[PDB]
This record gives sequence, structure tokens and C-alpha cells, in this order.
Amino acid sequence: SNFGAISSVLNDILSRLDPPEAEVQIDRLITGRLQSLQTYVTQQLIRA
Amino acid sequence: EVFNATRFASVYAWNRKRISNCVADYSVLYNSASFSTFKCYGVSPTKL
Amino acid sequence: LVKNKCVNFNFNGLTGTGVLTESNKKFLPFQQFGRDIADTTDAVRDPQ
Amino acid sequence: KNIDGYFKIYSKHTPINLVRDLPQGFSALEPLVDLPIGINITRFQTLL
Ligand SMILES: *[C@@H]1O[C@H](CO)[C@@H](O)[C@H](O)[C@H]1NC(C)=O
Repeated sequence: SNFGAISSVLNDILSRLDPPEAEVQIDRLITGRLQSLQTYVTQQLIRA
Repeated sequence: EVFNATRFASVYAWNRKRISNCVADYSVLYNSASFSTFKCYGVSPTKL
Repeated sequence: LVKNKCVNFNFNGLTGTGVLTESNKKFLPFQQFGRDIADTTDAVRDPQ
Repeated sequence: KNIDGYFKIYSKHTPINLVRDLPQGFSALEPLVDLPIGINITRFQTLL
């Protein structure tokens, strides 16, 4: 998932983009992919 | 030939020219640098 | 093309770092990549 | 079909015995031709 970011793959956001782009883009990935863990983690804890 | 062409068509026409089965460097486009605004959107013209 | 030894690589701009092998997988002719679930790049095809 | 200036064609050259109508049965259709032309089509007619 793109989490609104302009690509799925990090490299292709890395490569293509200027850091002041990449930064603001790479956040959306991170903040998304991060939050995906906390979901996945919590599910474990609750399940476990 | 894309730049050094003679007349460029008016705006309500234009030519989408395939450049293919070939190698295209971008320095000679980029680093020639008489180009007023070379403004990339996704890519960073070094990365090309 | 180094094989079965961990290499960085780029194939046609599609990059990563992998351990390249040879494969039983049979493309259909027109194809280029493979994948698997994650937006993995699983198999490729030697471009040359 | 024509997708944004491309064009596609898929195929089977495949045997049947029935006079009147389709053998009811499933077949996938892998592409033969791919043409990123740029033409549009609103209508058509076969030939004989
Ligand atoms: C690379 O050269 C080989 C000949 O050794 C040829 O078979 C192959 O088609 C070439 N690559 C491409 C992409 O055409």
C-alpha cells in the first residue's frame, strides 16, 4: 500500500526524488508502515 | 531532433514522438543548461 | 552476471540486492518480471 | 482493447466441433500483440 505516498517501493521513492521530496514522501510510508505494526503488534498481545 | 526541429507546432496540435530501440542519455539534454526551466516532477534529473 | 553469490544488482533499472540463481520457472514469452505476494521481485529475466 | 493509446490483442487458435454456438468452456487469452499506438477508436467493422 502507498499510504498516500507516491510509490510503494522505498528505493523508487529514494531514487526518483529530491530529498525534500523524498523526506515528505518517505514519512507517509513510514508513518503508515509504522502504524501498521502497532496494529499488528497489538493484535498479537491481545491474542497472545 | 526533438529540440533542434525547425518549426514547433502550435499548442492545439503537437507531436508525441516515440524515441525507442535506442539509448538516450539525459546529460546532453540536461547539462547543456541553456534551458530556462528544466523542471522535473517525479524524477531528479541526475537519477535518469 | 555473478551467480549464487550475494550481489547487489540492477536489471533494467529494477534494483535490489539478491542471490541470483537459475530457475525452472517458465515465463510466457512477452513477460518480464515475476512477483510474489509482497510486491516482491521474485524472478526476472536476463535482459540481454 | 485500447488503453490510453496502447492497443492489445489476445488469442486462442483452438479446436471445436459444434455448428451453431460457442462450446461452453473456459480459456485464458494470452496477448500476442501489444501496440502503444496512440490512436482512438469509437466504432468498427470486420471484413470478409
Ligand atoms: C544481446 O545479445 C544477444 C547475442 O549474444 C542477443 O541474443 C540478445 O537478443 C541481445 N539482447 C537484446 C535485448 O536483444
